[PDB]
Amino acid sequence: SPQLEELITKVSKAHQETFPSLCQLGKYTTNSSADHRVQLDLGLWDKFSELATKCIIKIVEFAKRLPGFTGLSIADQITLLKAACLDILMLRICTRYTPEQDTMTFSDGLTLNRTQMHNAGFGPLTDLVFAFAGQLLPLEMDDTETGLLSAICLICGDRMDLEEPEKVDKLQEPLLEALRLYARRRRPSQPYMFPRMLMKITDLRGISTKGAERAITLKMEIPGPMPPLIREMLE
Ligand SMILES: CCCCCCCCCCCCO[C@H]1O[C@H](CO)[C@@H](O[C@H]2O[C@H](CO)[C@@H](O)[C@H](O)[C@H]2O)[C@H](O)[C@H]1O
Ligand SMILES: CC1(C)CCC(C)(C)c2cc(/C(=N/O)c3ccc4cc(C(=O)O)ccc4c3)ccc21
Repeated sequence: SPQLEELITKVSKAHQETFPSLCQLGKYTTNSSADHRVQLDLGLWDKFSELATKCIIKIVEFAKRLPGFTGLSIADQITLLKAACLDILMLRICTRYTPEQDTMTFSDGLTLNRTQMHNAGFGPLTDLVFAFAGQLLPLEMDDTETGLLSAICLICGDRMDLEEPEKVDKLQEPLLEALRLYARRRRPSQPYMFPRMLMKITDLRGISTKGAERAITLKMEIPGPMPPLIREMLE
């Protein structure tokens, strides 16, 4: 119980210090390809891919702040990050959804409308990602819950090629305990919030599967290779 409370605060702070909240960021816009969908706008892809690389690095930084993660083998650390990074990217961008304006906001404040998200690279995946974001809103998750859910997504023992899956399982246990404790304490009249949050992990895995399929077609549309940390994530 004191150790669990410290875990909650450590994970929450790790998330916040690697992921500014929508409220914190000074939004700015772009007028590129803003009113009609096109196969790909290469100026938007260049900016989007740069922001994706930066957030991958931030997710690695987050991961290394999770209690016990750096006690896993370096191979297992890398396997877990490769398996979960796109899931966590998807959760992160969808927490930055502003429904009144139909926009998502990146960590430098760049705020793209739905058509621009399409044109930056999401392409035919755009509306499914926005629908996931829309169905995240009624859970009204806070930053602590987003951070814990992210940690649960990452630290999971089912990933292929783990050396020490039991060790990974044991690290996940307190994160699950922490999320349930926190969520019920914050909103005791809404006891389905914890199971709803865990079911979002399945949704995220589905959308990340679709994102990996989109990466294959996108590669045929861009003038060079994808950035190297994106390629690490996709392998
Ligand atoms: C999921 C696919 C990835 C698989 C795992 C492999 C990725 C490994 C990433 C390690 C990143 C290297 O980290 C090293 O270089 C980064 C880039 O110059 C630095 O990153 C630093 O600057 C970045 C801006 O560029 C900031 O967002 C980081 O917060 C800051 O720490 C690190 O402080 C340094 O520790
Ligand atoms: C593999 C590749 C390149 C191509 C396929 C698609 C388009 C599905 C894709 C999507 C993402 C992505 N999906 O949400 C994402 C991107 C930037 C993000 C930036 C931030 C941020 O600044 O705080 C937060 C979340 C982000 C989340 C990343 C890579 C890719």
